[PDB]
Amino acid sequence: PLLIKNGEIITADSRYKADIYAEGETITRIGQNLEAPPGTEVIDATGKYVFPGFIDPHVHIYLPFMATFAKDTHETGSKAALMGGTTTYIEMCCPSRNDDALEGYQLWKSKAEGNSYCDYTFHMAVSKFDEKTEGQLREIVADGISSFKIFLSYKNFFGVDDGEMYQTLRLAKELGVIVTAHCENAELVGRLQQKLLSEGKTGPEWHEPSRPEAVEAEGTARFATFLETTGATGYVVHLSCKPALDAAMAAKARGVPIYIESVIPHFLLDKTYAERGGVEAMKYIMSPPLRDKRNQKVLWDALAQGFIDTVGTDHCPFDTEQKLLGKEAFTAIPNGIPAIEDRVNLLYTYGVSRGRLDIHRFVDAASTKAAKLFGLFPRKGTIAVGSDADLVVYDPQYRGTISVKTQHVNNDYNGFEGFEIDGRPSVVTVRGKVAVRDGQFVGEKGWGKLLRREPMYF
Amino acid sequence: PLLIKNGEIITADSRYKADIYAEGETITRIGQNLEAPPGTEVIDATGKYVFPGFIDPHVHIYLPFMATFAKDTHETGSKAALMGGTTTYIEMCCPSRNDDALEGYQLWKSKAEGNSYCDYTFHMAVSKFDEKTEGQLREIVADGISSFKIFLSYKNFFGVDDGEMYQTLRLAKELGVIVTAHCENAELVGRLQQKLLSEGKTGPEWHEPSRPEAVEAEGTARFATFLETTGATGYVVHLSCKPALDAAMAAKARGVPIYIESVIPHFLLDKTYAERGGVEAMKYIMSPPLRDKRNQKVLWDALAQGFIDTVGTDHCPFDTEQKLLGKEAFTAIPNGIPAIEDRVNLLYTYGVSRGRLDIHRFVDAASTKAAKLFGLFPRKGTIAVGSDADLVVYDPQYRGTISVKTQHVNNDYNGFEGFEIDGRPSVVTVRGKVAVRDGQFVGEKGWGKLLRREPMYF
Amino acid sequence: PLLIKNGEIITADSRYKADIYAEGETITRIGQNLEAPPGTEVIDATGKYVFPGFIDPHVHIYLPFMATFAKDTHETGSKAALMGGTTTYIEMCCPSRNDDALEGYQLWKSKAEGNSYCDYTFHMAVSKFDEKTEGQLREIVADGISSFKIFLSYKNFFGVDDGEMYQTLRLAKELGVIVTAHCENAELVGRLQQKLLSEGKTGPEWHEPSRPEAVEAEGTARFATFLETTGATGYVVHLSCKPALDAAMAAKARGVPIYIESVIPHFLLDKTYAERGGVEAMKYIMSPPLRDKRNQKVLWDALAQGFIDTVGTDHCPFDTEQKLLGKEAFTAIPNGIPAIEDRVNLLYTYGVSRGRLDIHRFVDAASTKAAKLFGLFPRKGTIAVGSDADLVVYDPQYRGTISVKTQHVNNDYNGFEGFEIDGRPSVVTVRGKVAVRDGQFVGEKGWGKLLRREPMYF
Amino acid sequence: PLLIKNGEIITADSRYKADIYAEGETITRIGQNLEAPPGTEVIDATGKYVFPGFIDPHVHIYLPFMATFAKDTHETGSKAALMGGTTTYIEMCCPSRNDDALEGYQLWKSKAEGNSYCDYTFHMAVSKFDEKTEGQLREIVADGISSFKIFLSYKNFFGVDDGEMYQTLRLAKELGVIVTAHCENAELVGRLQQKLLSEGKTGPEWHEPSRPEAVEAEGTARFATFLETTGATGYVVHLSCKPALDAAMAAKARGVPIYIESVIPHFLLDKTYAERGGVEAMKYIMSPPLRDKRNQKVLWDALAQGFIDTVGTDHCPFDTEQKLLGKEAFTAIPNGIPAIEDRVNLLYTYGVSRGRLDIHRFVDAASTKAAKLFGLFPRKGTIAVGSDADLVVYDPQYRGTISVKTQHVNNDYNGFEGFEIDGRPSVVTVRGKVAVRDGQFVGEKGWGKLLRREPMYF
Ligand SMILES: [Zn+2]
Ligand SMILES: [Zn+2]
Ligand SMILES: [Zn+2]
Ligand SMILES: [Zn+2]
Ligand SMILES: [Zn+2]
Ligand SMILES: [Zn+2]
Ligand SMILES: [Zn+2]
Ligand SMILES: [Zn+2]
Repeated sequence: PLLIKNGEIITADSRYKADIYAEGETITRIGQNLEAPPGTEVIDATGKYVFPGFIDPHVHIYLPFMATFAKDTHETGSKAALMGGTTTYIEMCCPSRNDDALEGYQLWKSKAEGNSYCDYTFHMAVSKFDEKTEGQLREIVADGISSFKIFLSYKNFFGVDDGEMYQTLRLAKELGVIVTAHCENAELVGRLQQKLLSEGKTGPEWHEPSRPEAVEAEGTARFATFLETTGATGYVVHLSCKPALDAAMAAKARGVPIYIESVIPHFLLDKTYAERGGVEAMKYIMSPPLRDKRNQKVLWDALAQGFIDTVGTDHCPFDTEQKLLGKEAFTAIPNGIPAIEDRVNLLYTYGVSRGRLDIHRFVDAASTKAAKLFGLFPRKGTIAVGSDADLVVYDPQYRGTISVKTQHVNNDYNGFEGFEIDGRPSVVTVRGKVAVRDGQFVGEKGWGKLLRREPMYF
Repeated sequence: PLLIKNGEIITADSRYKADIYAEGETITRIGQNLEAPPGTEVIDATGKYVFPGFIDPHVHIYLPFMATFAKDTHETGSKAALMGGTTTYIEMCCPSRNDDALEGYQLWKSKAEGNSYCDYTFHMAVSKFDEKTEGQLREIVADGISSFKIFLSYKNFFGVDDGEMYQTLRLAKELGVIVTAHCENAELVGRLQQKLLSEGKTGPEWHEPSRPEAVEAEGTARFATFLETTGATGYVVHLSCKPALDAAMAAKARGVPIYIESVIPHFLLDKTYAERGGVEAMKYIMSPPLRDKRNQKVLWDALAQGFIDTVGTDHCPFDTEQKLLGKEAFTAIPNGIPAIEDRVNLLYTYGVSRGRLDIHRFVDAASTKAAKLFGLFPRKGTIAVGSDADLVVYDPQYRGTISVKTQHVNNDYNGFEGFEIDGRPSVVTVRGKVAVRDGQFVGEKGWGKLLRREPMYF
Repeated sequence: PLLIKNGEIITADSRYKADIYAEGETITRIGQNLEAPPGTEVIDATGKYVFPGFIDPHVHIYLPFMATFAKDTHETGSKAALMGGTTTYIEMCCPSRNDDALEGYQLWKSKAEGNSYCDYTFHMAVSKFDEKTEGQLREIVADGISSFKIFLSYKNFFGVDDGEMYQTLRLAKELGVIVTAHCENAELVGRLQQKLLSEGKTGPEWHEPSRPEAVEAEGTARFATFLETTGATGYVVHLSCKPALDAAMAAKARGVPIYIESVIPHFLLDKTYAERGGVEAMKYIMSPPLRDKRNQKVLWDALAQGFIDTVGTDHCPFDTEQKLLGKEAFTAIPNGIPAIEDRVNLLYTYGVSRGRLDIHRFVDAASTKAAKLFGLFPRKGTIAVGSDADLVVYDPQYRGTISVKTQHVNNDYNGFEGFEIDGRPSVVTVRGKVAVRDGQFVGEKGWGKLLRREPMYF
Repeated sequence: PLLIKNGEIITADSRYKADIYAEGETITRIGQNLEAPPGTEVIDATGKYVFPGFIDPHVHIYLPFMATFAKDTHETGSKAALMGGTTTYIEMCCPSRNDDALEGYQLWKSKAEGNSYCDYTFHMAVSKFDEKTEGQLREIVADGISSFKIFLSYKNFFGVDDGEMYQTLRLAKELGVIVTAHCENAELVGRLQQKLLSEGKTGPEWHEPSRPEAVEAEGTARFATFLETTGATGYVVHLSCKPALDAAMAAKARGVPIYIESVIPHFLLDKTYAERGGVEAMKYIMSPPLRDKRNQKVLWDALAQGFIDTVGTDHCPFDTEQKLLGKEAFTAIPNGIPAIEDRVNLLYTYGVSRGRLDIHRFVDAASTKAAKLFGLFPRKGTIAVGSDADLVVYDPQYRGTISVKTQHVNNDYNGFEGFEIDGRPSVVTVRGKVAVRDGQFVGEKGWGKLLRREPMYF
C-alpha cells in the first residue's frame, strides 16, 4: 500500500492539503489521518505538490527511418518518461503504405509488451485505405485502440488522398474513433523539396522553406473541412504556428468537433536553431519545422486560454550520427527532436514558474485533457478515489538545468541543453508502485500495461 | 455531520463512485464505504450525480427601478437559487452616478445581511470616477469585494466615459481587482433610442435595433483595448452575439487577460420573443437584447470549447405590471428576465442531456471557473477535502417542465414557461447543512454568509 | 466611319461630354464637335451614356451534356450578348478527361469560326495532366489562348487531383498563363451526392446541400495555397458565398496573385428558387449552387469596394425539357442558368440605378478589369484613341422587364423572368460597325473574330 | 495653347500613344495630327509617359505647433509638389478646440489665396461640436468644402468625444460630406505618454510604444462603428499597420461606406528609424508612428489589390532645430515627416519599377481615386476631353536619388535621403500652363486656385 502524506494536492480543478492512501493500484481514500496499515510505503510530501501523473499523447518509440530506426526502446523511453513525471504515453503506431496495417499494430504491441515501466497505448496510423483496411481497422479498434492517425504529408508513404481520408473519417465516426492528424500537404512539400534540391539548396536551413506555415495552414483547414463533412471528431497533432491555429480555431468556433495539440519544442525553440549549419542544425530538424519565434507567444497565449487542448512532445530521438545521414540533402535528415523526459519540467518552468500559465491549466494541458480525449479518464489524468494511483510529488524548490549529461533518453543530444528548470519530480508512482524516489529511478521492468479504451465519438 | 453515499461524483476533472463525509462545514474525507457517527444526516445518492454547488456570477436581487424595485429579496432569491442547485450567487451592487458609492454598498450589504439561505458576494459597480468615489472603492475592496463592475452604456446614469474607464481599470490593477463589464456604447444606444422614439417607434420590438450587435461588438473591443493598455484583468458580462465573441476572442488570442461570461437567456431565447407585442414581449426585454437566433449556435459551440468561461443569469425579475411601466415607450420598460432558479437545469438539459456540451465542461462553466475567477476557489466550486460542503445530488432521471406555477422567484412570469427539463436537484447543501431535501426546501434563514475574497490580479 | 456624338462618355476613370470618331475599326479621335466625312454612320447619343463594350469572361456556348447540348450556338449566343451590351465574351473550352484536349480546342474553335457576331476568345480547360495533354496545351497557348481553366470538382470527368493541379499551375506559370478555377471539392461533392441519393433525396432541393458553402470555401483556400506555392497567377470563377470570399480575400491580403469573379445569378437569385419543386426548381440548378440570400449583400458590398474584380455570367442555357433529364435524380439535371443577354442590364439596374454600386466600378467590373486580366486590354475594355471601336450607347431612361418572350438566348426560359430593368443598350458597335441600332439587331454574320492574346504572368 | 505629342498616355484605365491638345485650361482633343494653332506651346513626349497630374489628399502647409509653425508656405509647398508631379493637394485645415472653426477656415484660405502655384482645397477639421458648430460648418461646406477631418487623438486640443463624433457624422451625412479621420485613442495615448515620461522614458524611441498598433486599431474600429450607425461616409487617413487595416477591411466587407488612405513613409520607413537616438531619430517621429517593418508588405500588398484606396503624404515639414524642441521629452517633438515632393517618384520606383504595383493602380492610387472621393473628378484625376489640362510627362529612363541637397521643401532634411528613383517628371502642367519644364521650375505665382466641390455622400 501507498500513503502520500502532508502534500498540497493540485489537479485541474482542486488545490488542497490532504493525504492520499492507495491500498493497491487505485486511490482508496483522501483525507487526514488515513490510518494506513503496517507495511505501507509512506511518502512525505511536506512542502511539495502532488499532481496527477502527466500524460504524453504523442511519442515515437519504435519508428523505422529510411535505412535505420529511432533510438528509444519501450524500456529506455518509458524510464525517461517517468523520470520526467510522465506516467502514461501514447505512441504513434506507424505502419506505412507498404506495410499491412494489422501486422503493424501487432508489431508495435509486441515491442512494448512486457517492456514498459509505465502504462501506454497507441494511436493507429492509417496510411492507406484499400479493400483490406476496413476489416483490419475494425479488429484494431475492437482490441482497444480508439484513435487513428492520418498524415496529410509524406506522399506515397504515409499520406492519404482525399478519398482515403474521407473513408477513414467515415469509418472513424461509425466506430466512435477520434482521428489525430499531421496536417501539411504531401504534394506541396514533396514538390518544394525537389525544387530546392534541384537548385543546390541542400543544407538544413532549407527544411523550413520546403514546408512553410502556409502548407500547415492548408492541411489543417482541409482536415477540418473533412471532419465537418463526415461528422467525425478530430485532433490536430503538433500545431506549430499562427496560420494553422487560425484555421483550427475557425473550425472550433463554427462547431467542428476538432481539438488541438501543440508540442513542447514549438513553445521554446525557433527556426534559427535549424539555421545554425551542420549537425548542430540537424538536431533541430522536425516536422512541422521549428518556426519563426513570433509563433511562441501565439502558442503560449492560446495555451493559457485553453485554445490549445494538450501539450505533447512528438518525442522522436535520433543520435547525431543518424542526423548526419542528411549531410548531402536535408530531405535525408531523420526528422525529430527528443523531449519525453523534459516536457513537464519545461512547461512548469516556462509556463507556471516564469510565465503566465496557471497551474490548473498546466495540469489540464499536460495530463487531464489528453486522458479525456483518448479514453484514459478517469482511470488516468486526475486525483480522485478510484483512479489509478499514478502520482507525482513535485518539488517547487528544485533548481537545475537540463542536459544530455543527465538525461535518460537513449540518444546523444538534448534539445533543451542548458535550459534552466524550477522544479522536478521527486517521487513518481505507477498504479501505487513507486517508480522514482528522491529523483532516482527505481521502476520495475514490465510493470506498465497496455491501456485499452472504449470509443466515445460517434 | 453529513454523509453523501453511493453517488456518482462529477467535477470538472473527476468522475467516480465514492462517498463524501463532512464532519461540519467542510469535506472531511472521501472514500468507499465511509463510517459516520450516529445521528448523521445520511443522504443516499444511488443512481444520482453529486456535483459541486453551482455558482451564478451575475444576479440582481436589490435593484431600484424608478419608484419600484426588482422583485426578489435576498430571502426569495437565495431560496430560488438553491432550489435550482445554485449555492453561491454574486450580486451586482449598482449605485448610480447620482448615488454615493459607499452608501450603495452599505445598502446592498444591509439588504443581504442575515437574509440569505446560501452564501453570496458582490461585484461593486463603478458608475463614476472622482476623488470621493475612489476613496470609497478602496474601502469596499478592503472589505473583501475583489471585483468591480463597469458599464459602457446607460449614459449619465451608469456608464463611464473613457477617462473614467481608464482610471477605474488602473485602480483595479493597483488593487488586484478584476473588472467585469457590460459592453455596449452609451452614445450610440442613447441616440438610437431617441431616434426611434422620434419616429413613433415605441413598442418593445424597437429595443433590439436601438442597441444592435454592432454596438456590443464595439464596446467589447473597446473594453479589451482598455484592459490591454492598463494591464487590468477583465471579464465580459453577458456576451450575447458573434461579433462581440469575435472581439473578445481576438483579445484572448493576443494575450489580454480577458474572460467571457454568457447568460442563459442568450442561449435559449431570441429576438422574436420581444417582437410578440405588448406585455408578452416586454417579459423578454433585457440588455443586451435577445438576439437573432443564429447566435445561439455560436454561443453553444463556443461554450463547448471553453471559449466562453462562465454561464450566469443576469437574473433580474419584474412583475408584468412593472414591465407595463414601459407601455408608452420601450425605453421605460424595466429590463431583465428572471433565471436564477432555472439556469442549471436549463444548461444541463439543453447542453448535456440534449446537446453537445460535455458534463465536465458543464460543471466548469456553471460552478468552477466562476469560483476561480472571483476568488471563491477552492472554498467553492469543487469537490475535494477541505472545500465547503456545498453539494448538489442531482437526479438525471427527472423529467418535467418549467413553469411560473411552480417557480420560487418572487415575480409573476417565467421566461422559460413550458420548457422541458431533463434533471433537477434532489438534495442541496450549504456548508454541510441540507437546504433542499427530496426536492423540497428546508433551508435555514440567514445561514448564508457574505464571502470575502483576496485580491488576485495585480 | 462612325461618329458617336453628344453622348456622356463614361469609363472606369472618366466621365465627360464629347464626340467619338472612328475612321474604321479603331477610335481615331475624341473631341467636341467633330467633323466626319459624308456618308458616316452618325449616332446621336444625346441624353445617353457611352460605355466601352462590356465583356463577359465566363460563358458556355458549345457544351455537350449526355446526348444533347447546351442551347446557344455562337450565332445565337453572340447575338444575345450584343443585344445586352456585351461585345466580347470568353468561352470555357471544356473537353473532359475522356476527350483529347487538342481535339476539344479544335472543335470549340471550329464551332465559333465565322459564326460570331462579336469578338471572342477561350479559356482552355485542363481536365487531366499527362504527357500528351501537356504537349497539346503548349500548342493551344501558342495559338493565343493565355488562360487555363481547372476544376476542383467533377471527380474523374473534369476535376484535377493535387498533383495534376500543381503540374497545371507550374505549366501556367512557365507559359505566362492565368489559371481560372472552379473551386469546390471533387471528393466531398461526390460523396454527399451519393449519400443523399441513397436516402431517397432525389429532388432538386438536395443539390445545394450536396455541395455546401463549406466545400467552396475549402476549394478556394486550396487553390489559393497552390497558386501561392507555384507562383502562378489565378482567378476564382463564380465565387458565390462569404466563406469562399473570406478565403480568397485572405489570400489577396497576404500577396497571392489571385483575382475574384462573381456571376450575376449569385447576386440576384438564392437557394429558395431551387426549392420550388420540379422543373421550376431545375431551372435554377447551377454549380456552385444558388446560396442563402444572406450572401447577396456580401457580394454586392464586396463588389462596391472592388474586392470582387469581375462580374461574368456562367451563361449555360438549357430548355426545360433538357432540365427534365434530371427528373429522377438531381445529379442528372443539366446544370446552368442563362444570363449572357441580361448581365449588364441587371448589374446596372440593381447596382447603379438602385443600389450602391458606383457607375465607374460598374464599368470596371463589367468590362475593363476582365480585359486587363485576360490580355484583351487596351484593344478592349475602354474608350481611348487606338482602342477597338466597341461601344455601347446606353439608355438610362429605359424602363422594362426581362422575359423569355423577348429574349434572344435560344432556350425556353429566363432565370430573371419579370425582373425590372432601368436601362438598355440603344446602339452597340463591334470594331466600328453597328450591330444594334435603336435597340434592334443589325449584326453582320461572322464579323466577330477570335482574339489572340499574349502571355502576361511568368 | 498646349500640345503634348508623341507620348504614351497612361491613366487608370487606358494606355495608348496619341497626342493631347488643350486650347486653354482643358483638354480639347485627343488623336493624331491635331493641327494646333500658331503660338501653341509644344511638348515632345517621345519615349515618355503622359499621366494625369497626381493628387495628394493629405498635406499640412499652414500648421501651428506648440510655440512654433511647420515650414512650408503655400508658395514653397506647391512648388515642391509640382516638382514631384503633384498638381493638386488637399490641406488639412486645423483649427483647435480653442479656435473658432469659421475663423480657422478663413485663416487657412487667406494664407493660400494668391499664393499657390497649383490648385488646392481643404478638409475641414472639426475639433469640437458646440452650440456654434453646426452653423459654421454649414457655411464652410456651402463655400465648397465637402470633407471634414476628425481626430480620435490629441485630448482637449483636437480630439472629439463620442457625442461630438456622433453629431459631426450625422451632420456630415445630412450635408453629403465625407468624414476623414485620424484614428488613435486620445485617452490611451495621453495616459501612456504620461506614464512613460513619469518613468524617465523621454527619448524618441518611446514615441511608438506610447501609441502602439492596438490603439490605432481601436480607433479605426470605433470610427467604423460610428460611420455604420450614423450612415455617414468616411475615410481613414494614414492607416499604418495590419491591425488597423483589418478593422477597416472588416468594415468595408460588411458594407460600411469607409475608404482607406495610407501615406508614403509607412510603405518605406519603419520604427527603427525612430530608435536611432537624438535628432536623427526625431526626424522620423510622426503620428501614427513608423511601425515594425512587417507592416510594409501588408500595405504594399493591400495597395496592389486596391484595398488601400489612396496614397498621400501627411506632409508635415519641420527643421531639425524645431525637432530638437523635443530633446527633453518625446511628447514635445513636433510630429511630421516631409514628403510632398517625393511621393510620386517613390511610389513609381518602389511600386511600379521595382515592385509589383501595376502602373494603372499606381495612377489610381496616386491621382484618380482621391479626385473621385473628394469631388475633384472629373475636372482632376484623369486624362479626357474636358478635364483640366493637369498633365505629367514622366521620364522612365531617368535614374537618380532623392536628397535634401536637391529638394524644394522649405526645411533642412529629407526623409528619404539617398533613396534611388527610377523616373521623374520632366514636364508638369496646371490647367494648360507649363509649371515644370526639363525638370526645372517655371511656375507662375498665384496661378493655382481653390477648388470648390459639391457634396456627394448623403
Ligand atoms: Zn507528424
Ligand atoms: Zn509524430
Ligand atoms: Zn448588464
Ligand atoms: Zn446585469
Ligand atoms: Zn463552374
Ligand atoms: Zn462555367
Ligand atoms: Zn493625423
Ligand atoms: Zn495629417
